[PDB]
Amino acid sequence: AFGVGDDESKVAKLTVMVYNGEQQEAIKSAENATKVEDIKCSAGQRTLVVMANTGAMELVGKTLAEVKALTTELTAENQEAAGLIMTAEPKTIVLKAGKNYIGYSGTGEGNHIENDPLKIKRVHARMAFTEIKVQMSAAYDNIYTFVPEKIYGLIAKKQSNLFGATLVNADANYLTGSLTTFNGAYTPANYANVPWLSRNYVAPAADAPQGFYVLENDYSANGGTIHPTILCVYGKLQKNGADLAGADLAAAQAANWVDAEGKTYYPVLVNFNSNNYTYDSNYTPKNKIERNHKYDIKLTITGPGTNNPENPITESAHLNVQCTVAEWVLVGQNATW
Amino acid sequence: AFGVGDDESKVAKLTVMVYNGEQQEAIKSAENATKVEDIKCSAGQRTLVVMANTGAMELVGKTLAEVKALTTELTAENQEAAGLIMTAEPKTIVLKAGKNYIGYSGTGEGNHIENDPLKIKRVHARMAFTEIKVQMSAAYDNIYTFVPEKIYGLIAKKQSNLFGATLVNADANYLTGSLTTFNGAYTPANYANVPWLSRNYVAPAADAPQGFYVLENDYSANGGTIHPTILCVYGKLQKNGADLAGADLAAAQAANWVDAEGKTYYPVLVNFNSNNYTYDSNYTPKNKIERNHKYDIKLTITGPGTNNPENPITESAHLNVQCTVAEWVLVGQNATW
Amino acid sequence: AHLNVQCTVAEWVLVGQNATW
Amino acid sequence: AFGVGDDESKVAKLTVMVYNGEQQEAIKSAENATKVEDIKCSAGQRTLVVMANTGAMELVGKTLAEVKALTTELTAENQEAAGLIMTAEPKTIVLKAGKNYIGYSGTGEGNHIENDPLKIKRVHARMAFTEIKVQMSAAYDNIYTFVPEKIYGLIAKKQSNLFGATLVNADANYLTGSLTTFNGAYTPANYANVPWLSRNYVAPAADAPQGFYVLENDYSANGGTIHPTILCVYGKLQKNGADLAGADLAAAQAANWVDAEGKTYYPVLVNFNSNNYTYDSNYTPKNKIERNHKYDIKLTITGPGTNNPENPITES
Repeated sequence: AFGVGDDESKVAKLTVMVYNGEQQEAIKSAENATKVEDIKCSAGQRTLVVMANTGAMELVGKTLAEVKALTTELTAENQEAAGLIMTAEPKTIVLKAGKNYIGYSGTGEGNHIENDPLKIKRVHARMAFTEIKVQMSAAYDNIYTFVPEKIYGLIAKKQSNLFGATLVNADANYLTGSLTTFNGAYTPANYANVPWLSRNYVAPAADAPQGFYVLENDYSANGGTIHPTILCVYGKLQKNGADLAGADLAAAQAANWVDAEGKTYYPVLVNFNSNNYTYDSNYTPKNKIERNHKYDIKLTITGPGTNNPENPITESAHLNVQCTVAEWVLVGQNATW
Repeated sequence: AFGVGDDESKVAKLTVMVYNGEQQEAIKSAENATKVEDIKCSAGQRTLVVMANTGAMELVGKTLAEVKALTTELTAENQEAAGLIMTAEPKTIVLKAGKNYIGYSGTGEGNHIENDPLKIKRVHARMAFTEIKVQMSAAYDNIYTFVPEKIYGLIAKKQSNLFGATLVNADANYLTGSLTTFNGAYTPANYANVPWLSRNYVAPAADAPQGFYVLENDYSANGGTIHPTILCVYGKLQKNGADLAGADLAAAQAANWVDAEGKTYYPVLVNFNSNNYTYDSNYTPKNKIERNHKYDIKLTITGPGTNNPENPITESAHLNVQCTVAEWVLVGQNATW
Repeated sequence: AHLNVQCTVAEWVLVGQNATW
Repeated sequence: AFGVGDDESKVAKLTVMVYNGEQQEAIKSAENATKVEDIKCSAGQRTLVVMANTGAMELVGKTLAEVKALTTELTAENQEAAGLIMTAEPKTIVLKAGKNYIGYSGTGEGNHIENDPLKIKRVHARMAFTEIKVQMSAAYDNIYTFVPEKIYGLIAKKQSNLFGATLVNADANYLTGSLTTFNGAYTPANYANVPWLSRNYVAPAADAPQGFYVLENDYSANGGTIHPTILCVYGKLQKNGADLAGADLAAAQAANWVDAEGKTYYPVLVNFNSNNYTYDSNYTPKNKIERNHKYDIKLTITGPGTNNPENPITES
């Protein structure tokens, strides 16, 4: 149940809280709907927060700053598209005496504060493949062939904030569906082999695309190390129809392609702005990942893969040649008999 | 004797007197019965007045002009239903010379003058609690708990008239059984502490209530300032079982909830026509307090109270929120490797 | 001329007030 | 088309490939031109190789250690200037991510690899006659008279390498444009006849020469036995105007001039440093056939010739 569009937008527990300034005054949560009916409170200047799909969390009696600094982390139950926490910003509305309501402009008595319906954005981020097609270059045609096995994502962050402009917090506790043993320049600090982020390869396309849900991350720096949330493919690499064994594992390992079993990796740094990547619809790429974005990618397989998929990517270029023919050398050997 | 049915309607002295125009003619008082025997007087056009349960107060010598402007002030002895001043209206009767009386038509000889027995209102007005049940809301359930100590009422007036159409005059000498230091909007000038209106908390039910006897006051003017008579409950407020201290005691007082010790107020001000109160038997609320009325009130405790009970009250308000979900921001990325 | 007056007493009116906070 | 300068130097196929150590990274070939314009690869440390006129030769997939040991042979196509392999040594360039070009430097954007256009050497060599004028000595004036018939060459080598410095390898499969009947001090063991190294004699001059393309072969040892490359003419030897027969031919066999048919040879050694030869433009001669050289020879007949052209020569 990864991605249908219906389950991506489905509230299950809407919760509205009204404060009078740093103190909990009114709170009443409704379930499996989107209309709230009886939030009784005082009048005057109040602050209005609204959350959805929060699950079983302590929310009674908590103050303003504690609900503004709540943290969630992704579970096993997020990859089946459930428990997607949503959020609007605080907006400090004002209230009249009799009966106030917001949105659905011009229905009954009382008074309307805001005419348009209130918007709530998500907090997750979907990344997925769409196309996986192979096209070997001139230097490997009908020699090396690829078959895919696993599709696991690599450097997914653990936890993030829930309210504000950006969503970052200094808790580097990233999660990984790989061995977490090899270590490139995209350095593993303190990982965890977690059996969620690992799916078997079944039919990637434009309908039901295989992928994962990750939280907000930032790697838009210029110097120092970064931790890009890459997404990779993994599987066996065959040589002219047969499996790689015997007298070619040692030949391949010096070129840094294939692991000791016969497998190889294929990483894609989603939203990274390198020379291998292009973008459609006039999108200048920013070097982070932000909430409410459908990062779907189409890659092309040219040549074999690589070991150590957290190594830095190699950028492409082009060449062209022009040469001249040399001159002869004369001697002129005159002989006599 | 705070009201049994007999200790509050029992005449201790029924003074009755006559007038032939601007000067007295006769007076004779009888005790512990509703009758008088041997008034003697002339015949012709007269004017009859009758007061009851006056007690120690001079009433001889004065004229018709001075008796229509007598003022009484409530004393400390009026809390055991002793000293309830009961009076009537002048009724300009004529008088035949032989023998005539007023009351009990169909008993003796002579001629009756008024057929029904003459009726007498009082001037006081009782206000009392009946049910102080507590039901915390959802936002403070199993967090705050309330226990009452004191019951005192605050802005009762001091003196009034005794005859005429209305009974309220122009005077400001108010009384209060509280700490009376703080100022608010409903705060008149020159009123000080009096230690009569203060009691313990003794199990208030539909039988044997707790309250006071207060006089008349008008606060029906729309603009400007007003001074209504309020009644309050004052008590401790324990946060999660133990005594209130710690980080909350400097946090609750910013919300204007609890005073500088750990105690909370609960005011309710009689006959106001606000959003906060309901009534019954289809009784419209006037904005005053009149004679011969009993005010039994029934509050519930929802949440904490506020300090400074002479502030204007905050009208309640309901709410309805409808929220919609924003859509994805679809980015596209094609990749080469 | 003489006089006898025999008065009665009048009961209150009940005004109930259901309040909330 | 033996020597025009147009057909002698014309790239009928270019082929450019580039490695990253022991594996193939990129490969592309243009045709009938000298420009491959769209090489796509990665960046980093690479090694560049470029070949010309390889023909139908398998170059995809093969590693660097196998490319650096390729061989070739001379063909019948090689004697009319068609199928001349042309290569250069690897030169380990380093690439940049933007755009890199080699040749026509200083004209476009990006950066330059190197300034000059790249040079490609041929692998073959040429040996050819240019002037076969005949002036007999005093002891044969108006007695013997020579006329030529054939032009073939003798001890060309079959195979070689394609990369290195001295691209001669240890093998022995030599070719010959004549008989295997005489066995002098020059004839090697494995030996063969190949009937394309032989034209028929026509009018050599300052232009329109006659000769053969050839590969490279080392015979510079002092002691032991060598195998030098010999070119020759081969023709009748008349006596006093008529054809030679009678009881003089059996008197001519004892001096080993003329064989049983009536003909004689004229062997000449290319680049030999003997007393009988001479040179010009102050050139010391080396005892090997090296790459990309043009050996024009003009000889003067003085006296008759000899049998056994694979015998050692007798200096003056």
